[PDB]
Amino acid sequence: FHVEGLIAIIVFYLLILLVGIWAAWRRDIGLLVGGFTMTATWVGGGYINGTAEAVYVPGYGLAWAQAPIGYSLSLILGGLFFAKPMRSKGYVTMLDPFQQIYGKRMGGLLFIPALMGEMFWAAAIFSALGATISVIIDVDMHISVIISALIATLYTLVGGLYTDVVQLFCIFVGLWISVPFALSHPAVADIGFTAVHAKYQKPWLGTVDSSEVYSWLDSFLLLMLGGIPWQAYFQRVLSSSSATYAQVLSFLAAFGCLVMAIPAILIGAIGASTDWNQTAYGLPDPKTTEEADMILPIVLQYLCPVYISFFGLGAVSAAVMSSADSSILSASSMFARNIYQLSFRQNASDKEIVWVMRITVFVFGASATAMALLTKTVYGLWYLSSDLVYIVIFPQLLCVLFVKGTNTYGAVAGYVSGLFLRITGGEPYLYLQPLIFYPGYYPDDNGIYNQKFPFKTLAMVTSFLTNICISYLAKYLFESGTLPPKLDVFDAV
Ligand SMILES: *[C@@H]1O[C@H](CO)[C@@H](O[C@@H]2O[C@H](CO)[C@@H](O[C@@H]3O[C@H](CO)[C@@H](O)[C@H](O)[C@@H]3O)[C@H](O)[C@H]2NC(C)=O)[C@H](O)[C@H]1NC(C)=O
Ligand SMILES: C[N+](C)(C)CCO
Repeated sequence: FHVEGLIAIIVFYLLILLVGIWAAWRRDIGLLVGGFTMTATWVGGGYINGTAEAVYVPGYGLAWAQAPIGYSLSLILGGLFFAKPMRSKGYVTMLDPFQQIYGKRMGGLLFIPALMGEMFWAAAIFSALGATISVIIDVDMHISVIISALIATLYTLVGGLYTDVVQLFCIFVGLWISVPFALSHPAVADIGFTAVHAKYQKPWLGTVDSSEVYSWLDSFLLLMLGGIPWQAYFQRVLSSSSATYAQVLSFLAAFGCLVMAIPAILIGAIGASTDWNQTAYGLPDPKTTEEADMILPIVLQYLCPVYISFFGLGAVSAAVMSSADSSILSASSMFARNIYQLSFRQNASDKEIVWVMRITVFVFGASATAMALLTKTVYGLWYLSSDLVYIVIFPQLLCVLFVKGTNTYGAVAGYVSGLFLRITGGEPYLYLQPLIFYPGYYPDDNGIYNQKFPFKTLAMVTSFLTNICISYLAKYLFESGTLPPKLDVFDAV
């Protein structure tokens, strides 16, 4: 087990690194490579393992696999709406507009939650990589994720002293070659039948009841409008040369990620349609055994022959471990540059960049490892990433950019209001019992209250209206008498 798995992973990762450095070593297609790399930024660890877990779990089903359909629509909306009002004014990055208007220091306050979201995303990628490595070499869960994160961070440290194209071909081959003949054991039932009638378990095409349609709408408008303000997307859009180039790139990336989500949904459907008693996985199912994150690696390993399995599985592991470096490097470099050019100053010649980036990558590897080492989900961390980005970035990025009005006062007021209406609202994925108990609450199996009434969307709306109202009242009273203009720290007058 151990030796063959290590051989496969080492061989395939060495090959992909050689191919990448060779392509870097030395027309009518240019958009397609850009589309592939931009959809390579989203895919990797997030979709495949995450959406496999979302489909497989009895209770979620496909109807609650909110992410893969959420983020393609996120790209479409972001391109079609924000692609135009991002060129004429002139924006180096998405961090620049916040520092341009809200004095400059408030950018760090606004990008501590985006940093937290990217921490969550890195934790999801690390958990996916740990799951795949643990399945392929059969050593353990907690050790595997720590080792994988250590390798990823060490590779980040010296990896800077085109790859993304080969990375997606690795995923596309690895999955689509392993499930034209995977649903062929005497165990796997008809993928069409277990969608609507339930052989081994409750149907993988999950059902949403009329009582909790509001939760669906909220948790789907969350993903749609929280996948847009991410740093990687706006870093790729602004470097695009032509105006319509950004729109075309976003549309092709959305189509690519929709096509890429197909091989992973069927994997979850197979996993939910098997008979985990005639295979080699023993009597317990991966549902009454908290290993629902490994559904995709388990179906790839056990429901495929020896030679077909490890090719695709090693390809998937290599692709996700490749994406880990991009995640960590962005999450460290953006923080270092923005906030240590924000706070006072630091000598950027030979000290600031080197040691602050080094300490940042070390601490972020440690934090992502600790964050993904305890939460036994791979979809939950990803969802919470998009969640917090939605709550406390999208309203302010929408009011600063789309039309007009946002002062600094409204920024802090909306920040406080949104954070309050969430942290008092309740986070079921973590062990955070709510404190307001919005009408329609139903207790969960664990013992953690979750709410049917929407409070993420309510938090977004409250933050936006708080920003607008506070800023316009500031424009009302910028004169004397009512709060004389002497008080001025961050100015709107
Ligand atoms: C998969 O599950 C099936 C049952 O759904 C298992 O098949 C049955 O397993 C039992 C226990 O090993 C075999 O012994 C039988 O036990 C009952 C208990 O009262 C006894 O009354 C019978 O006289 C018999 O001794 C049983 O023969 C077997 N049935 C068949 C048709 O093979 C099976 O072991 C599970 N695992 C697989 C298929 O890998
Ligand atoms: C929505 N995110 C950008 C956080 C991940 C896409 O997989």
